[PDB]
Order: sequence, then C-alpha cells, then structure tokens
Amino acid sequence: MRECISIHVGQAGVQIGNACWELYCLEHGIQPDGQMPSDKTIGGGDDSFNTFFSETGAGKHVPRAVFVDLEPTVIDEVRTGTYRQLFHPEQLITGKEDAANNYARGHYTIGKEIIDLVLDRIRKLADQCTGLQGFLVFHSFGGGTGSGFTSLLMERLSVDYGKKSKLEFSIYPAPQVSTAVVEPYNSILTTHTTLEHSDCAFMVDNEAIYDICRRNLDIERPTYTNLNRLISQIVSSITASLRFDGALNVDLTEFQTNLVPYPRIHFPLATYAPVISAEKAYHEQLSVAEITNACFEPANQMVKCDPRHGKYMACCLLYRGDVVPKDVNAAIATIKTKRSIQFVDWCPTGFKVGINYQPPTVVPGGDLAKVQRAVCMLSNTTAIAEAWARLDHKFDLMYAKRAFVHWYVGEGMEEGEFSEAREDMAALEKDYEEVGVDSV
Amino acid sequence: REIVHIQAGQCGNQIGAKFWEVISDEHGIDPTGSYHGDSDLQLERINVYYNEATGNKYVPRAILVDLEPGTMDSVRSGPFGQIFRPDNFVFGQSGAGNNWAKGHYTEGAELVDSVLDVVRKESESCDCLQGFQLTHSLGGGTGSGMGTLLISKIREEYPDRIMNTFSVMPSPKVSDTVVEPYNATLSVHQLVENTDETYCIDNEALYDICFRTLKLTTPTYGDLNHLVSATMSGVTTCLRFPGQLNADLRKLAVNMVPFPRLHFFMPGFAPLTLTVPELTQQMFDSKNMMAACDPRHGRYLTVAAIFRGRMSMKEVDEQMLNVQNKNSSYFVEWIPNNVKTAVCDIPPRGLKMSATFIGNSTAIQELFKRISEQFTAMFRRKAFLHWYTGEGMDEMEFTEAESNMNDLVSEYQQYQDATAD
Amino acid sequence: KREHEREVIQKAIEENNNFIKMAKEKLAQKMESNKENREAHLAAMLERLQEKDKHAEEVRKNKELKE
Ligand SMILES: Nc1nc2c(ncn2[C@@H]2O[C@H](COP(=O)(O)OP(=O)(O)OP(=O)(O)O)[C@@H](O)[C@H]2O)c(=O)[nH]1
Ligand SMILES: Nc1nc2c(ncn2[C@@H]2O[C@H](COP(=O)(O)OP(=O)(O)O)[C@@H](O)[C@H]2O)c(=O)[nH]1
Ligand SMILES: [Ca+2]
Ligand SMILES: [Mg+2]
Repeated sequence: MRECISIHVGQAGVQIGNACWELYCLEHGIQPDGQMPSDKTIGGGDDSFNTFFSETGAGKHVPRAVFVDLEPTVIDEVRTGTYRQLFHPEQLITGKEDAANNYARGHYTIGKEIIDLVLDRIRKLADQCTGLQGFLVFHSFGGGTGSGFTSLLMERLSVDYGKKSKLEFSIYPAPQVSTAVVEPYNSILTTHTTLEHSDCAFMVDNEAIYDICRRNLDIERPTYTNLNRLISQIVSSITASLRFDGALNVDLTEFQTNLVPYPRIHFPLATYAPVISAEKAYHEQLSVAEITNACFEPANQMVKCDPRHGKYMACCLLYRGDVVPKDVNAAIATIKTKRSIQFVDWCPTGFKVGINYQPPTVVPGGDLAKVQRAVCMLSNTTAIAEAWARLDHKFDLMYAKRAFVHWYVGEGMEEGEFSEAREDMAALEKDYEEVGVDSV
Repeated sequence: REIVHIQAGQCGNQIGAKFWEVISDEHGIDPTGSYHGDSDLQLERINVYYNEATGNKYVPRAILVDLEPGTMDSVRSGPFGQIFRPDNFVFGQSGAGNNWAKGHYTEGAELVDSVLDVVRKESESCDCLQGFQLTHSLGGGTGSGMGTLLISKIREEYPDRIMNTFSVMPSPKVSDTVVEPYNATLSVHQLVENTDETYCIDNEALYDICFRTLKLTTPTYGDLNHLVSATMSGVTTCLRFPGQLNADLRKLAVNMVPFPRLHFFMPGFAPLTLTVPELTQQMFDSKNMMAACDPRHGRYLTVAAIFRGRMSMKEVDEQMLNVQNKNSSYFVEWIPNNVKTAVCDIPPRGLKMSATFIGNSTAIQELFKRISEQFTAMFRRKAFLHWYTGEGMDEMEFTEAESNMNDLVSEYQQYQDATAD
Repeated sequence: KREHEREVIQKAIEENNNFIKMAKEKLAQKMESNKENREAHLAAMLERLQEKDKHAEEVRKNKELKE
C-alpha cells in the first residue's frame, strides 16, 4: 500500500537514481543482491519500506523504478555496476541515438520512438501496486532527454493515470558543470509544458550543490559523484517520510498540502544541514539548534536565491535522527526572534515539523560524514522566482537574435512554442509577485 | 556511435593518411590493424572510427577517393597503407587538372556512383551513424569539386546525418596554381549550403606558423601536415575518448553553430613543437590559429577548448574564466556561457600536455575576404574562364558564388556589430 | 443535500475526465503538427538537391552541344 514509482530520465536522472537507490539500500539494510536479513516476511508485506520496494518469492527487494535514456552508456553502468542484480532488466530502458541537447529531439523526433515502450514498463510496475500513490520523476532541465522526453512523459502520464500525483526532482542548469549553450531554451520549454502536469517540483541548482561541496566538504573541483551523493541525501530526507514510519513522521502529501497554495506555485526551496566532512565531523556534536539555524543561512540552499528579499508561504522542517520535539521548539523560538522570516499576510506563520528517528547513513568511502541528526527544510518562498528570472534572462539574450533556433525548427518545432513558453514564464514570474504583495 | 571518413584529392588523401597515422597510434593500433595498447580508457570508443573485423582486427571506416591514381598508390605504400580495406580505394583514370568543373560536373560525376557504393556499404554496417567527415582542399579539382559533389550526393541519401568536413584553404605562399580563388569560391558556395561544421585549415596560417614560429626557411607539405594532423587529433578527442562534453558531431554542431550558414571554425593548437596558464594563453593567441585571422579583429560567437594530459581541473576552470572575464569585449554578450571546455587524461605523440581550440569567430570573414579579392581581381577581366565554360558552366555560377560568399562576410559582420539591447 | 453530494462527486469526475481529454488532444495535435513540419523541411531539402541535380544534368548536356 501507498506505493511510489520513481522514474529516472536521461543522464543526471539515472546517475542521481544510482545515488538515491544505493542510499536507500544502505538505510534499509538491503544488500547489493536485493536480500534483506531484517525482513522476516518473505515475498511481500505492508511495511513502510515496501512503498519503494516490491518483493519477489526468492527474497529479492526490487526498486519500484524505471530508468530511461535515449543512449545506452549511462544505463550500461547500472547494468554493469554494483547494484545490477537489484533491478530486473525490463526496468532499465535504453535507445541508440540521444537527443543532442535538443528539447525537440527528446520530445518529438527520438522520444516518440520509445515513449510507448516506457509507458508499458511503468504500467507493469503500476499493476503490482495494490494502491498507487504517485510518481517521482528525476531529470535535468538542460538535457535533451531530461527536458524533451520528460515533458512528453509527464504529458502521457497525465493521460494514462489522470490526476494521480506527480513529483519532480529537477536539475537546474549551472555554468560550472554545464554541457550546452542552449540549456536555457530546454529549461524554459520543459518548465512550460510540464507546469500543468506536475503537482510539486523540487529544483536543484548545480551551482548551489557545487558551492556547498567546495565550501563545506573542501573539494577542489567536485565531480557529478560529489554532487549526486549530496543530492541523494536531500532526496532521502524528503522521501524518508514515505519509506519509514514513526509517530512524528508526516507523509509527503501532508507537506504538499502546506507547500502548494496555488496549482502553479508548486516549487519548494529545499535547504539541508549539516553538510560536513568526516575530518571535521570528528568531535563536533552538532545540536538541533545549530542545524536548524543552518537552514536559514542561504549558503546551504539547493537554489541560489535570497528568501530574506521575499516572503514565505510555507515552511516545513523534516528532521531525521536523534531529535526530540523539545529541542526543535527551542530552536524555532530562538530563530523566530533573530531571523528575517516574513510571511505573506494570507497564510499562518507556523513551522510544520516532522521527525524520523532512523539516522542518516552515508556511502562508505564517501566525502560526507556520518552524523547523528540532520534536517531538510522545505519552504515555499517567492524568492525562488529569482531562479526563473536568471533563466528567462539568458533565454531573452539568445532568442532576441534567434540564436540556435534552427536546430529546434529543423526537428518540427515552431517559433510560436518559444514565445508561448516564454509568456508562460513571464506569467509565472508575475504570479510570484502577486502572491508576495500585501493585500487590500 | 559511428563516423564514416572520406578523403578526396591529393591534399585530402595526404592529411587523411597522416590523421589515420596519429589516431591509430593513440588508440594503440599498429599498421596490421592489431590492438597492442596499455589502457582501456583506447578501446571504449574505438568503434567511432574503426570496424571490428575477425581476428580482433581494427580497420578504419575510411573511403579513399581520387581521379588521379598516383596519389592513391602512394598511400598504399606508406606507413599505414595496408590497414585500409582494399575495396574502399575508389580510383579514377583521368586526373583533375585543378578544375572545379571537372571535379563537380563531368569527370568526377563519372566516378561519384562507385564512391557512394562504398559509403552505402559502410553506412549499412553501422549500428547508429553519427555522420560523415570529408578531408579535402578547396584549391584543386578533385577534393574541391568532387568533394562538394559527394557532400551534396550523401546529403541526398542521408539528410538527417551530420556532415562536418576539414577544408584546406589555398594561399599564394604555398600553392602556385593561379585558378585556386575560383575553385575555393565555388567550393565555399557548396559548403555554406550543405555542411554542418567546417574546420578552416588555412595554408597561409600553416606557412606562417612554419616560417615564423617553428622557424623553417623551407616549409614542405610534411611540415604543414604535422600541424594539421595535430589539430585533427585535437578536435576529434572528445569524439574518440569517453568524455562528458561534446561526445558526438551533432552535440558539437548544436553548441558551435548559432546560425545555419555560420559554421566555419577557426582551429587552434598549443604547444607548437609547460603550465595551464601558458597553455590557455597560447591557444587563444593569433599565432597559434590554423586560419590566418586575428580574433582581436572580431567577436567569438562560440568556442570549444579541449585540454589533453594530466592536469589540475580546478586550474583549467580558473584560466578559462580568466581569459573570458579579462577579454569580454571579444565574446558576444547575447550568447551567455558560449565557451565550453573538455578535459582528457590521455595526452597526444610526445607531449606531456596540450590544448586544442575550436572557435566560431566573426573574424573568419578576413579569410573569405582574402579569397574574394583573389577571385575578383581575376573575375573583373574574365580571366581563365574557358577552363570552366568549356566544361559546361556559365558566368551566372561565378556571379552567384561571389555574391553568396560576400553575403557570408556581411552576415559575420552583422552579428559582430549586434548588441544586447 | 444528497442531490448536491452526488453533483459534487460527478463534477470531480468531470474535471479529471476533461483534464485527461484536453491533455490527449493537445499532445495528439502537437505530435501531428511537428510530424508535418519536420517532413516539410526534409521535402524542401531534397527538392533543393534535385534542382542541383537538374542543373548538373544541364551542364553535361550543355557541354555535349559545344563543339
Ligand atoms: N547534478 C547532476 N547534474 C547532471 C548530472 N549529469 C548531467 N547533469 C546536468 O544535466 C545537464 C545536461 O543534461 P543531461 O541530463 O546530461 O542530458 P540528457 O538528459 O542525457 O539529454 P541528451 O544527452 O541530450 O540525450 C547539465 O546542466 C548537467 O550539469 C549528474 O550526474 N548530476
Ligand atoms: N596543407 C596541405 N595542402 C596541400 C597538400 N597537398 C596539396 N595541398 C593544397 O591543395 C591545393 C591543390 O589541391 P590538390 O589536392 O593538389 O588537387 P586535387 O588532387 O585535384 O584535389 C593547393 O592549394 C595545395 O597547396 C598537403 O599535403 N598539405
Ligand atoms: Ca515485508
Ligand atoms: Mg545523455
């Protein structure tokens, strides 16, 4: 019961999926072959971890996951890697020819050839679910597959599964680890087309994760493995609500209720702490007060913006590990007096707390330290519109001269779709102003 | 996945032969086609350029074309002659005579079908064809005329595949043939319409690098081709080794080509036979460019840098930013994040580390302006036109080819003078 | 109240079914329009190349009649 099917689209999607499922396996005590000594019920059950894992009669714990990419090399490493026995080969889906950093190729030209096959495999996972809660879709804004094929998928998943929940973990593009000049186009096109079909979307600026890895973990030049392992911890903190069950563990939908005031305004700003190296972790008992304070320091956010110059419409704290409500209430009282936390006048100013007693694991031989308690703050702030503004500005510079547009037009798209998508972003930027501004 | 190489004419077959010399050495493939290498991080993307025949043999996916049989026989007797598959040699009988019309319309059209039969045989064996690369010159007859005919013919059968090309430009310093500005202008006409990404290999730049920098009073073609082979190895490094960035011809085209006609690049290389700042400083310098154009005289639309060898990736990011920030006048403001950078741990032969530069500058107009003068100086008095009008052409084609190349110069100027607001 | 209760749940089903229907028709029209546009571009690309081949035939034939 309460099953969630994760979908991993393109590079970034798959490699974050690699990090996420590895981390979930370590948290639950699932071995690389899929065995789980803790699980006494063989073949199935209705434990909280079964929301993400189906069980076979042989005792294997198979992820409710579908990996998709238009070229094989990234998914080949899943087929070859440490957790190859974890997945059934039908879950790992590949094409030959990739989308070439083109939304048009990913959504139309190449995507149409594989979309029906992907929906067949998702249907086969959906039929195993006694009750299906919804989908978690992992992708990048910048990639051709990540933008194009995801938008096609999100459209088709709305048709086949109706109003059923669809969450996004979206990789917002950053020039430090960028792969293409046309990533602003792919970002604006996918955001436009996906906006109606997504109930909640957690954006992840690579620049923010890259800077956190450099500042906190003291890594000269962070790789994708450094970014993904950090990103997997935030995804784990967000999805720990579904995979475990204590008395204070609040469901993901119950946070959604608070985080999404209007259908279009569904982009929570995520902040996480503590991010700390094992060298430094040694003999620093990071209290509840310190990690909660870190959630309002904007260095630790996943998207680069300034909540101070903005307004909160919701603020949720997802604690995990050695935490009790007494320490949380004391920290929130301390924070309320000292910080800039300005709410909109139409929403209550309380902090929604949830605690999950299972502490956070780390991948052995990782850069990230094992800590006894941790927190992930999810906040619906108007400051996240700054992320759209930076992205829309880069669109405007190129689109004004029609730079790189022929690549999209050559694959069947029209100039109408660009200006139509951009107007929707202008409307969305205006929506974030309207919610923030004080009332009559 | 797969790239199908073609070499056309005397120039195309020589620089092609040197290209296959160098990349076979880098992948650890001897002249018998046998792998004897140390790393696997050589066989991972070997299939981009090579076919796996039985006996663990690696044969180039290469098609050798010439109307002159002499230049093709010299390739078979060279160092890596026997590595090529014998059916892929498509020789003609007549010879070019340094006539674009003979290459494009008459004598080259006689031979074009037999080339396509090998192309179609090679393309049918591919799992997923990226596209094609043609090594050739624009001054001569075969590589200039028949090379552009092959592009048009291959485009007809493969319209959704990439067609890049390595076009060698003529110069009075290197070549002595007087009709080359006609041949080049006629070839550029075709390349503007039918290629996705041209590397402009300028013989004037290669002469000047050999004479001034390398310090050679007597520069042979072997001295020129040493620079070309090093350049060709550099720009194809992301295609040939397992890399993050620009792993295929389409992704490179999507990043480097903001407008369809403006796809004529300015290749660069360093060092010319050592720290990361010095590598970065040298690769952007005007004397290291393989096209005779000063980038200070224009603006970079897009740039691609490939650093090779074991080095600090932190340092590469800083130096590529430091040249960008401190020379921001020479990058267009209206394409943000236009300079992309790739790293590869395997260096080239001999060097500890190197850097290769691919630049879509507006200053490339200087190359096309120089050809336009050498074209127009002759064309104003209808000089040497009986060579072409005898073959069946008319003065419309020359008037059109002149006007189409001058439009290209105006377009490079148009986007140079463009602005944010 | 019972009559209103049935009207509410039916209106909820109407909203879901219209959302599925509108999404299906938007996609079907987009994929069809994109198919038409991409095929039109490849049509014009080959029609250009055939005009080059027709012109190339008028060079072979023109040389034939210059003697
Ligand atoms: N955080 C993170 N970002 C990634 C990773 N891999 C790629 N990206 C980002 O994704 C963007 C490029 O898109 P990709 O996802 O690589 O492309 P794709 O979706 O495979 O699409 P095609 O390659 O065009 O088929 C860039 O902005 C990268 O920074 C990863 O492992 N982690
Ligand atoms: N860089 C370089 N240029 C060459 C070489 N061989 C010929 N060329 C140039 O190519 C032009 C003549 O073309 P060529 O290939 O000889 O005629 P074709 O055989 O009829 O195509 C002249 O401008 C030469 O400078 C070579 O090995 N290297
Ligand atoms: Ca169970
Ligand atoms: Mg990819």
